[PDB]
Amino acid sequence: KRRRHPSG
Amino acid sequence: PLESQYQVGPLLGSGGFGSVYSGIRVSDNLPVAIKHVEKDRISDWGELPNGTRVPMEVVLLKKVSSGFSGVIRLLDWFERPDSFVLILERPEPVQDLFDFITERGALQEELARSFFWQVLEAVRHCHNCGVLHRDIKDENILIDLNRGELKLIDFGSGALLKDTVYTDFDGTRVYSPPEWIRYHRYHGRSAAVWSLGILLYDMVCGDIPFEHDEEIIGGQVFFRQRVSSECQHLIRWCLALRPSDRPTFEEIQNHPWMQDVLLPQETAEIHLH
Ligand SMILES: Nc1nc2ccc(Br)cc2o1
Repeated sequence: KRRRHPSG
Repeated sequence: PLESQYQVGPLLGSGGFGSVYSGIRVSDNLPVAIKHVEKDRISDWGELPNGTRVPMEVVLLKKVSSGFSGVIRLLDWFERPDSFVLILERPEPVQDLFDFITERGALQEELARSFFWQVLEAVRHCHNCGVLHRDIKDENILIDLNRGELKLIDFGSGALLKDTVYTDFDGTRVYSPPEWIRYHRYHGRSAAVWSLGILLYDMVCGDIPFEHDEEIIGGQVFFRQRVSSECQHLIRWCLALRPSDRPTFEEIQNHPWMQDVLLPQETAEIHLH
């Protein structure tokens, strides 16, 4: 699945 | 007086960068974005010419906001007791590149070429201004849909650009280079080029290539979509495991896949209207 990835 | 100079609209988004509201400058009905950052949640601090201690994000934005370019410009900022407030440009209509790719799937290479070119010019502008973004990814790129122009956002993990090694990193791990994964060290330009390889794969394949550390360091790029040989070569070059094997920005823009880019207005008319 395609997803966002948080920074940090 | 910030409450009596901008009309505050709906929340646009929130996350590691802060909370961002749609807004309108009362002075001239200019559309703006209003970003709030909690002081207690700020990692790296900087200092303005006035000596005032401001978040690094403000320092970096001031350095790149001189003139027109593919960076969302800081128009104004304010200090509050427990927070800083940033007044940013807001294109309208707008969509970020992450959502654009989610809805469209893999982009036609002519469109990916135009977008990628514009990102390269924007990153070159940052570096020329002494600024390293350190979090280039589709989520941090806005598309001005009517103008066909891309705009970099979220400098909150960035740094002043230097030629010595970086040993700190606050950006997105799946865009970070293998030398960061393995050694917690990188140089700014070659790490930027790695993240640009991840971004270009993302555009022409419809999602990023690597999700886990072992894939990042493994050095194999599998193409899940039909992608031209010239585009595959550029991607694999940007994703070279050894940093000194990666292309410079000049070598990227001279690459055969990058020739005959569309103008932004042509891009909007052909692909976005
Ligand atoms: N994080 C973040 N910075 C922004 C600037 C303008 C607009 Br519109 C949205 C934004 O989201």
